[PDB]
Amino acid sequence: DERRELEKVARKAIEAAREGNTDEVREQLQRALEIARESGSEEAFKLALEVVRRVAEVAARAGNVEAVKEALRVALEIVKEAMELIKDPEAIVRLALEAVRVVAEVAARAGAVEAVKVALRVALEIAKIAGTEEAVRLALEVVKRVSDIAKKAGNEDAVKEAEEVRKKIEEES
Amino acid sequence: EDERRELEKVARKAIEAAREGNTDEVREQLQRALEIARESGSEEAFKLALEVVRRVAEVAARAGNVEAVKEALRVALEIVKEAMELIKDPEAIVRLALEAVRVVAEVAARAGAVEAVKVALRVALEIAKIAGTEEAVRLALEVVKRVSDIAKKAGNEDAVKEAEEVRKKIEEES
Repeated sequence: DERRELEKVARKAIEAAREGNTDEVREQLQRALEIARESGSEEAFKLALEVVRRVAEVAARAGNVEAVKEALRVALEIVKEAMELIKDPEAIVRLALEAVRVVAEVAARAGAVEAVKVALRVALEIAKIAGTEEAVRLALEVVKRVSDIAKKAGNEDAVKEAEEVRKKIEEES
Repeated sequence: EDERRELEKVARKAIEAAREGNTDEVREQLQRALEIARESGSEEAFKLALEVVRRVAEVAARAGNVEAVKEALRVALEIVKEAMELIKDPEAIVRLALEAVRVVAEVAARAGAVEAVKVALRVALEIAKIAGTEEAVRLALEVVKRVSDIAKKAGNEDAVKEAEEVRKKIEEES
């Protein structure tokens, strides 16, 4: 039922991401967050994270930093709601950090410093909200992946950015 | 030849400065690549120089150095200007340069470097202006259209509006 509503949102969200329609991407992800927030079930959040993951992936490979920010903002909102309502939110936290990882690697290889900063920032805030050893572990690996890709490509700014985020995740723990 | 190895030694210095962000050493090396091609006078030296330019611009873009990307784009224009004066059939040089400006603009747009995308569009226009052939105009419009569709997917209204103005001037200055 609400699975059908999200699947209709997924079609419109992905299509706007392929063409670069940042306004439609923003409103579809907003609708997807509302469907999961009204349902309140764990499956509704995971289905909404799947739409977020695919949109953020296309937006990152297209270089649309705005659509990346909106996707990762909704992904963070889903983690926030899951940490208050879902009994075992560790699966939702895994899905969100995986979506952040793909954005981070795509931006790091292309050299999109701004998209790297956002992905590293979101990984930092997801680890702070969850506060679990698994969330910190996955967040640091996202930072480690960006650092390795950036050092190989000689992107000093992305290396320095991953430097600061790694320390801030450590101090949060 | 020996010039193929002299250009490769210049590309090594130009790539290192592109990784480091030393935009002044990138420009100096690319000028030496232009001078090595100028003293040769053969179209194969100009083609190898364009490949040095293309390879340097991509490394600089992935390294997060937009100024080294823009200086590399400007050298590709000077290579066309030098090839127009010497080579009998510079159509192969112009085609390789316009496709090099295209691939660099695509990497620049996917990296969020809006200004490097603007410079690439301005270089495509000047290449069509200098080449003066109807083939080069068609190929320059194809580069601007490709960059426009890439910028549209990147959600960059600035580059789309800039490609719209460039595409108009290329049609007029023909």
